[PDB]
Amino acid sequence: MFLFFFCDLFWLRLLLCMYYCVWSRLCFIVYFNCLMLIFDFLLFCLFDLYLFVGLCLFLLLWFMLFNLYSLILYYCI
Amino acid sequence: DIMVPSFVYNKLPVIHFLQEKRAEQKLRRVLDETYTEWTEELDQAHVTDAITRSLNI
Ligand SMILES: CCCCCCCCCCCCCCCCCC(=O)OC[C@H](COP(=O)([O-])OCC(O)COP(=O)([O-])OC[C@@H](COC(=O)CCCCCCCCCCCCCCCCC)OC(=O)CCCCCCCCCCCCCCCCC)OC(=O)CCCCCCCCCCCCCCCCC
Ligand SMILES: CCCCCCCCCCCCCCCCCC(=O)OC[C@H](COP(=O)([O-])OCC[N+](C)(C)C)OC(=O)CCCCCCCCCCCCCCCCC
Repeated sequence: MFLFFFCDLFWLRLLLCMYYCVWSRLCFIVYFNCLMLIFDFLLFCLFDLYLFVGLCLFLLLWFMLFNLYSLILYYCI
Repeated sequence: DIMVPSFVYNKLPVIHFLQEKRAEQKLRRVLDETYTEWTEELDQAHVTDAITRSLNI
């Protein structure tokens, strides 16, 4: 069984293309703690502790496009 | 298209400030190494004295 369907983000994808064809600064992040793991100076880690930043940001963007906009009536998660 | 550009844009100001400070530091170091060297040359009085001695005076 193979079902072909689409997500409910096409208009939001269009808006992302329209409003992010040019660069813009980001200063407010839902989960800022992924960028600042170490608080005491002179401490360093040999492990790739900053690998989760990109996934974190993308997950936040995806889940925010879905959940926050779901408050609008008839919007589908 | 979205994330890396935004973080680069966020980086720009601090890097610009630090590089300006670095250039100022280079100029300051260039200035600080300048010293005027005052040379010393043989006093002509000794030359005059040797001339007198050569005369057998
Ligand atoms: C038999 C009937 C037919 C069907 C056959 C099917 C065969 C199936 C085989 C078995 C498969 C088993 C497994 C199936 C699993 C499915 C799972 C699933 O659905 O998950 C949901 C999941 C939903 O994901 P999503 O979050 O909604 O995002 C996906 C979207 O595509 C949006 O994602 P995106 O935006 O990130 O994607 C990138 C997007 C980036 O954005 C864009 O590029 C914008 C455009 C987006 C297009 C795609 C969206 C489509 C919207 C709906 C349809 C649009 C209108 C179509 C009109 C049809 C009219 C009949 O760029 C593209 O999409 C690149 C393509 C652009 C094409 C442009 C073409 C221009 C032509 C110009 C011609 C000019 C000629 C001039 C001549 C002049 C002469 C004088 O689907 C997927 O992830 C993809 C599933 C695909 C699986 C592979 C299927 C096999 C390939 C079939 C191809 C059939 C082609 C022939 C059809 C002919 C007409 C009938
Ligand atoms: C960061 C916080 C953000 C807070 C945002 C606050 C917004 C305040 C909105 C005030 C009321 C607005 C009323 C609009 C009415 C529209 C027409 C209508 O009939 O609506 C009825 C609908 C439903 O009203 P209803 O339930 O009475 O409908 C009755 C209809 N029948 C009888 C058929 C069932 O209105 C809404 O759903 C409004 C809910 C808004 C909730 C806030 C959503 C915020 C998240 C989305 C933000 C999107 C921003 C995108 C920007 C670009 C991004 C790149």
